[PDB]
Amino acid sequence: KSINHPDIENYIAALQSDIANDLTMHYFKPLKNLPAIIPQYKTMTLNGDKVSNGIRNSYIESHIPAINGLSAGINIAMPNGESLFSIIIYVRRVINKASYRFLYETGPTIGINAKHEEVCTGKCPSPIPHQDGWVTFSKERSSNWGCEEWGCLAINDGCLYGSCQDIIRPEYKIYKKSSIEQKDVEVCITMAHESFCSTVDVLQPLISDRIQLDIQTIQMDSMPNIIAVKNGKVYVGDINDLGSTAKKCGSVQLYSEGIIGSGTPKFDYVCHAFNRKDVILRRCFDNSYQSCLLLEQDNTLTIASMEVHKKVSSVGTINYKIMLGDFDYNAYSTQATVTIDEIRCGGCYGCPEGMACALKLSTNTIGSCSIKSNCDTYIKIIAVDPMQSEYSIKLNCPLATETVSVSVCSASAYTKPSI
Amino acid sequence: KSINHPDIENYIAALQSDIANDLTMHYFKPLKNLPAIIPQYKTMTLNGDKVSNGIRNSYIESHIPAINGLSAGINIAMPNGESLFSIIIYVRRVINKASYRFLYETGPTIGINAKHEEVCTGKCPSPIPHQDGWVTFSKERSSNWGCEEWGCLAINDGCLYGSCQDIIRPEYKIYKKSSIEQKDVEVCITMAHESFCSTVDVLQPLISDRIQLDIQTIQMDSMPNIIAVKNGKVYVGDINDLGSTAKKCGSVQLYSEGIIGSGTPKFDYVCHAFNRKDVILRRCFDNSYQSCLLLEQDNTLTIASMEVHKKVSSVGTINYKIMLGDFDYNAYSTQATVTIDEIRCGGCYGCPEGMACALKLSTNTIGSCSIKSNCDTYIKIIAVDPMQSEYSIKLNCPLATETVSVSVCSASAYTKPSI
Amino acid sequence: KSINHPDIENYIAALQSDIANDLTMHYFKPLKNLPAIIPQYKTMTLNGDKVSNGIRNSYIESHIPAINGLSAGINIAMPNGESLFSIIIYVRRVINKASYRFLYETGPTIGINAKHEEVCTGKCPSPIPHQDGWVTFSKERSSNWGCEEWGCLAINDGCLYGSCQDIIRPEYKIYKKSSIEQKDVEVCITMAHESFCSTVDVLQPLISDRIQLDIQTIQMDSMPNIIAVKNGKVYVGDINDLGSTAKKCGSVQLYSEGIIGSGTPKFDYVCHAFNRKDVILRRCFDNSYQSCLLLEQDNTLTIASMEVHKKVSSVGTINYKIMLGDFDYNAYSTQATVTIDEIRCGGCYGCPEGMACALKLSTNTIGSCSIKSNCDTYIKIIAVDPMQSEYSIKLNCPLATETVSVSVCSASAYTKPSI
Ligand SMILES: [Cl-]
Ligand SMILES: [Cl-]
Ligand SMILES: [Cl-]
Ligand SMILES: [Cl-]
Ligand SMILES: [Cl-]
Ligand SMILES: [Cl-]
Ligand SMILES: [Cl-]
Ligand SMILES: [Cl-]
Ligand SMILES: [Cl-]
Ligand SMILES: [Cl-]
Ligand SMILES: [Cl-]
Ligand SMILES: [Cl-]
Ligand SMILES: [K+]
Ligand SMILES: [K+]
Ligand SMILES: [K+]
Ligand code: NA
Ligand code: NA
Ligand code: NA
Ligand code: NA
Ligand code: NA
Ligand code: NA
Ligand code: NA
Ligand code: NA
Ligand code: NA
Ligand code: NA
Ligand code: NA
Ligand code: NA
Repeated sequence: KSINHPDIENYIAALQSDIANDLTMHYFKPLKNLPAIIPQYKTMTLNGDKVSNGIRNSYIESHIPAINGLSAGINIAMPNGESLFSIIIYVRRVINKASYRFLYETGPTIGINAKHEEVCTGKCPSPIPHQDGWVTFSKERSSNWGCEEWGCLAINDGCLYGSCQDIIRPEYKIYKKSSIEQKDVEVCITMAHESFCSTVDVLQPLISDRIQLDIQTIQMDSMPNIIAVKNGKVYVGDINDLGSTAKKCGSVQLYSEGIIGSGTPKFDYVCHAFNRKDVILRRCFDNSYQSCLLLEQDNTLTIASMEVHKKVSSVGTINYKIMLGDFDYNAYSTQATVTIDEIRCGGCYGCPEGMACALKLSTNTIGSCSIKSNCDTYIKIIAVDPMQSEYSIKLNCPLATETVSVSVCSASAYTKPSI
Repeated sequence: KSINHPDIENYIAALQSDIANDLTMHYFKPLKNLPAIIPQYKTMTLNGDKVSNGIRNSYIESHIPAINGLSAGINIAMPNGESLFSIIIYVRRVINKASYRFLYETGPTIGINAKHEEVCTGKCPSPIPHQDGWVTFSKERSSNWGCEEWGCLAINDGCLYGSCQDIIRPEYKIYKKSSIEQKDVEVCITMAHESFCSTVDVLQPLISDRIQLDIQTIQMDSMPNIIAVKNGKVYVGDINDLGSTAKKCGSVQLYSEGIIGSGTPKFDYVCHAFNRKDVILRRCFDNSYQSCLLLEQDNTLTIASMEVHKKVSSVGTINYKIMLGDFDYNAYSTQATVTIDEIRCGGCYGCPEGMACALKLSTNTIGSCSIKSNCDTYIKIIAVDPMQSEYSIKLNCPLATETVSVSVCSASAYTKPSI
Repeated sequence: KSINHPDIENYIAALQSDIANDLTMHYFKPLKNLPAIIPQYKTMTLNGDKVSNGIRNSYIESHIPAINGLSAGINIAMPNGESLFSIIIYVRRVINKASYRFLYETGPTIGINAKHEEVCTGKCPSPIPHQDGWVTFSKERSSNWGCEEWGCLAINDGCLYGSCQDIIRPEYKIYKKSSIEQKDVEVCITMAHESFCSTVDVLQPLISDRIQLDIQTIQMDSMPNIIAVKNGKVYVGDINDLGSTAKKCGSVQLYSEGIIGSGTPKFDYVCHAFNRKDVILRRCFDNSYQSCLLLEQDNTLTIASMEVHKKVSSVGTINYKIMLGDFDYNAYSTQATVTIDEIRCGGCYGCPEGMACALKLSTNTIGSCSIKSNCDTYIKIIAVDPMQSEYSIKLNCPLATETVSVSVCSASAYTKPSI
């Protein structure tokens, strides 16, 4: 009837338009057609106000963990009056990430490249001649009766020497962290069928007229210094840096300029009465590739591409304050509806991959859930997503385990492990 | 006289009963007969209210570090009126923990299991025969005049070969972390002779009608990946993972399926004119057990049982809000009364155990104290407990140290180190 | 005219005097003649009050990251009235630090100290005689025709043995962490030409009548366990602990009591018909010093002196509350004016030092800036200081890089790398 006295519909439309325009003018990005976002988180709130002339301007302040997928609800209502609409504070993305650089490939030794010579008289040359990266071997006093090349009559004299380098079958690629790690956090104001989002970092709070948000955090040091990569999966553990040949994964290293390895060749020889000796070479470098096979896959790490991303729980706290005018505000939340539609587990006890479980999950909302098991877990919370159905986790189950149980939010499921 | 006009006694009894019932109905656990809890912590508070009809409903909000043993006091008073009672927010437990799994035992080499054979003619067999886990050794051309088994006349021919594996005396057990680490935090509402407690984690704030609490935190990565255990004590440092034989602690590994070691045996032999050669074996594997002796004990780690617990300082912040009705609220605290009843220190400078001190402490309260020394310390704060009298700490004191001084809260003590 | 009705000048002087006296009486330290401090940080604020009789006493509460150099502004104004003065909350210092202790020196092998003997008859002695820390070598059956010392006629008998220890040229000094690490945080109340400062730690908030501050934090584990030091610079990576001789940096260790190394000497000998054999010794220990050359310098670490300091981003949150009486309060900030006056970069891609850049920066304020680059960086924020003009950073630039770009706060600069 009148713009003086608006009905509830146009009053709410006006308020949401005002918020949207404020956020957009302060560089929040509008996102549309997002999946369902039904807030799980509610904590205490602080409510306050100031009056200008005779008009009360009230606010609500609260905070939410900087946890991927988590959101909190605020209901907006007329003073001592009816509910109008909801504002959701939604932590749309939390990940840690760092750059990595390629160091070398490794794998088992499958052959030896070798060179050798012998001399009838004189002592072994100093040094033993060799290519860079090749290790040497030699024996003095190699000329003797019954053990002569053709035409040599020297006794307890001469030399047999050479050099060698392993040949490997490449199986793992090894990378080193080549940046500081950093948090990547995006937070959204979610209103009915529209969201307004922005990355947030610790030096620059998000400021609009009605809504302010900031992250409080602490520098993290969560990501591994060296990793090994096989078949798109990230392994961590006892891994040599480039140039180190300690007896652990990656003691033989194939990279752009050649191969690196060390060790004392297993070198001997067999005699002939009037022919060159045969070199018996049973090992060149030491190679501890079997250590690579025992590296543990870290399911929290994924290759983004080099760039690695780590799934993490909380990276801090998002504070927020909402001041719309003369309103009442209250927090709300709802437990998510999650079902574990299926669960398959296979693996073993004390093993590198432990007990690997594939879950199919249904959820009515983007959110974050507690994950529990009768086994030990390698995450405490898992982000759930209507647009993703398949989730995988790694478990550490005792040898005395006949059923694996897993719960996500309030959902439970069990399976007998697939051996 | 009247339930309309209650005296102070029954008014306070009613309010504390109302709180207790609220907390219990919202799944807080009632604890009784706890030791003295006299709060040490006070910071700024936020005070606020709303009136419904004509009744004011006021609150106080504040926060306290998630630190084991720490507590904060809130005094409840009539508006512009007398004090009624106190509510204490008490951080009853903070620890980090993770599961571990057994990898192997190690210790010094005390003998060699060995096998050997010789052949009169021919070259060394390929491969040298051996059991799994045994390393091999061989020498070609072992038959010669003056150096023959009975009936052999071969010259610069034949072979002497064998295999070996160390025997160790087990001294340390080595474990690997086999779960994510997690915080274990319990917080209590402490009123006169009754406490109401609950574990708290980051996804689920503690909600009752009158009192809300939450923890804000960040994922931690505080606990070691590999440890060595001797006599109930946890050591950390240069420790091989299972299957790695780098020259550091644990290069020889005794586990369920056998022993793991590597190296080039120190193998030679002595001749007889018409009898088998004697094998001289001065070393089989390399063994770097002396590195285990230099591992540092980490006094913050304890075996719970595998499960390890770590003592830590802050793991985050506990926020809390209290809204009882029409009251005034103010924070309070009191310095703890701590005495160092005795102190004994023994050790040395640059040593694995450093300077080890046993303290006997008295305290009038569960609490958390700053610990200081003229030496370097391995903790900055220590939890104090009326039910525990003995405390031990590790110090790093310079060679130029003749008296060790230590303070805990306001208490001081000194001793000459016991060498 | 009257002390009843003060002008604005003496009213502001009175209020600032009252604050200064309060802070000083509560053990804040007065600092004078500090560089310009113009606050960059503003987030949401909470405003509140209580009236006593008829006098309103109002407050403002907010928080600021515990970040070195950062500050936040609060403007103090008459109620519905004019601005009076400003209070700045200034995080004057944030660093992490720990003590370290000297382990050993290492560098390349440049010679071998050796001893040897031979015997005409008998087998090699058990053990081979040697000094502590020397490795042994021996060969049985060393006496033969054509290969005898003067007067020996033994055949396939006798022994040649000895011991050896590397000589190195010292290049790096290796230290181990010998304390817990700790935060060192100082915060100031900054008013016109005077600041009031105090260290703050998590157990003890800073309390005065008008202003309270606290730090909320979490235990950090940011600093390396072992480091290598060369020319005042700190290197981190694959570094042996004292007594460990794995094939990585520091496998040969010179310390107070001697040298530590391990390995199988490359030992052989040459014959004479009637003179002692010549010992050919081509290597004693294994030495993996070339690994030290590939260690990465960590520019966030500096030697304070042993004591090491680490530059870090946020270590937590500083909360603060200001209550002066009947005032209005509002937050404010200003973007810093920073210029990159020059930038020089030199280095290479995949290299230990990466791409090293020296910057000359101008700034109108102590502050904290975001640092960005087209290359990868090893810090995300950098503290800027009017009293410091030279800043250096390390970059990880791809082989496909022809111009290095760097921004600090809003300033940008680029250079072609100096190769
Ligand atoms: Cl050589
Ligand atoms: Cl940070
Ligand atoms: Cl190693
Ligand atoms: Cl997982
Ligand atoms: Cl073989
Ligand atoms: Cl002969
Ligand atoms: Cl967390
Ligand atoms: Cl090694
Ligand atoms: Cl300790
Ligand atoms: Cl020996
Ligand atoms: Cl802490
Ligand atoms: Cl840097
Ligand atoms: K002959
Ligand atoms: K003969
Ligand atoms: K002869
Ligand atoms: Na912008
Ligand atoms: Na709702
Ligand atoms: Na012959
Ligand atoms: Na010929
Ligand atoms: Na429950
Ligand atoms: Na009291
Ligand atoms: Na004979
Ligand atoms: Na016989
Ligand atoms: Na004092
Ligand atoms: Na101003
Ligand atoms: Na001769
Ligand atoms: Na002579």
